[PDB]
Amino acid sequence: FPQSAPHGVVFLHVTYVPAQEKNFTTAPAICHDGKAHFPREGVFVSNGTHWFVTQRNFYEPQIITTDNTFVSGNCDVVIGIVNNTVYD
Amino acid sequence: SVAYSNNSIAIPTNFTISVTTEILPVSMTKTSVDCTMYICGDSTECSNL
Amino acid sequence: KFNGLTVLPPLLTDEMIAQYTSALLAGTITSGWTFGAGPALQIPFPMQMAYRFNGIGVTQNVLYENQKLIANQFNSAIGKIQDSLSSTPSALGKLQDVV
Amino acid sequence: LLQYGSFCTQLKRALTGIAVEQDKNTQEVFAQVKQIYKTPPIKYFGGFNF
Ligand SMILES: *[C@@H]1O[C@H](CO)[C@@H](O[C@@H]2O[C@H](CO)[C@@H](O)[C@H](O)[C@H]2NC(C)=O)[C@H](O)[C@H]1NC(C)=O
Ligand SMILES: *[C@@H]1O[C@H](CO)[C@@H](O[C@@H]2O[C@H](CO)[C@@H](O)[C@H](O)[C@H]2NC(C)=O)[C@H](O)[C@H]1NC(C)=O
Ligand SMILES: *[C@@H]1O[C@H](CO)[C@@H](O)[C@H](O)[C@H]1NC(C)=O
Ligand SMILES: *[C@@H]1O[C@H](CO)[C@@H](O)[C@H](O)[C@H]1NC(C)=O
Ligand SMILES: *[C@@H]1O[C@H](CO)[C@@H](O)[C@H](O)[C@H]1NC(C)=O
Ligand SMILES: *[C@@H]1O[C@H](CO)[C@@H](O)[C@H](O)[C@H]1NC(C)=O
Repeated sequence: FPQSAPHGVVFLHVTYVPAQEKNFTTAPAICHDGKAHFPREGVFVSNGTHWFVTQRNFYEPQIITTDNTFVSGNCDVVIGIVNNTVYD
Repeated sequence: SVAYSNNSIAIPTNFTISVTTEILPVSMTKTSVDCTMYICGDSTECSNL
Repeated sequence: KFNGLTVLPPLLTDEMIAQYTSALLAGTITSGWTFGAGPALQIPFPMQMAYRFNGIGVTQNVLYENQKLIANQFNSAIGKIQDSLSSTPSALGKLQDVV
Repeated sequence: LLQYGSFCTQLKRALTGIAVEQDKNTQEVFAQVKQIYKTPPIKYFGGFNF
């Protein structure tokens, strides 16, 4: 938002700042039936026993499903792959 | 120091809205100066020289 | 010491500037771009590189299946820089013109 | 020289302004962050030298 001042101008900027972060455990890919799975838009996050997918700038876990992932590859190339179940 | 690890990540769970200002000059004063009045004034000899 | 001509020292010494540069490097290596907009958030380096590849229109599986090749290319590219700088005698003309 | 005026004050002001601006340039360019971060003791980043 702009404001007028003598011999000058003043701007009022509105921004977005994250807060209250939490540490998690993550994996680059998920293996299932000998196929690799990568997230469409998000990152795999584990809370200790289960695995979810969430957006990067806000914590909102979801159930891993074939609608937010793509296979695109095999299970013997990626380093650090973790194998779990993908619901249909 | 942030505890870097190769299987760990951090994700925010809340947000904040902030407002900040910024000041920028745009223009300055306009002036005009007359030669003879400043240097000589009302002397004909000074103007001729 | 000349005739009325003196030279003043800068407020910030070279060590302080080096510390600033080191802090910037550590932040950008261990956090990505998150420390430039708020609290610094940790992330593994290959995942940050996958994000950056995704930011130019290339999918993540391209990075995740070519990690070693890209790492070797980056290592060679960073290695050649010192030789390129040393061999060229007029690489730093801009910083010499001021003096 | 006292009869000439006040040129020396102008010269001093100009030079002092130049020096202050020179300090401000570096202060603005380099002091971007407020925290001094550190690298982990173990320098492994998935196969990348730094
Ligand atoms: C996110 O942050 C906001 C701002 O602090 C939290 O809202 C506050 O919650 C406390 C606890 O009940 C209240 O006492 C304050 O009055 C709230 N502030 C406002 C402006 O409403 C919010 O609870 C946080 N979100 C979560 C999930 O904890
Ligand atoms: C990063 O590159 C440097 C430079 O090539 C590597 O350090 C070299 O290691 C070999 C084997 O020990 C030595 O013979 C060289 O003298 C080293 N170079 C220098 C400049 O000292 C280093 O090993 C690489 N990083 C990793 C993790 O291997
Ligand atoms: C998560 O755990 C690590 C390891 O102890 C710690 O360094 C980090 O501060 C934790 N993150 C949060 C947000 O508490
Ligand atoms: C992790 O998420 C699962 C999914 O419901 C839940 O059952 C479990 O209690 C969670 N673990 C913790 C420590 O919150
Ligand atoms: C699933 O992952 C575990 C852990 O590495 C591995 O031992 C196991 O062989 C994997 N499953 C299959 C079917 O290979
Ligand atoms: C990186 O991952 C490997 C897995 O083989 C692990 O041994 C190592 O401790 C990790 N690095 C750090 C700094 O923990």
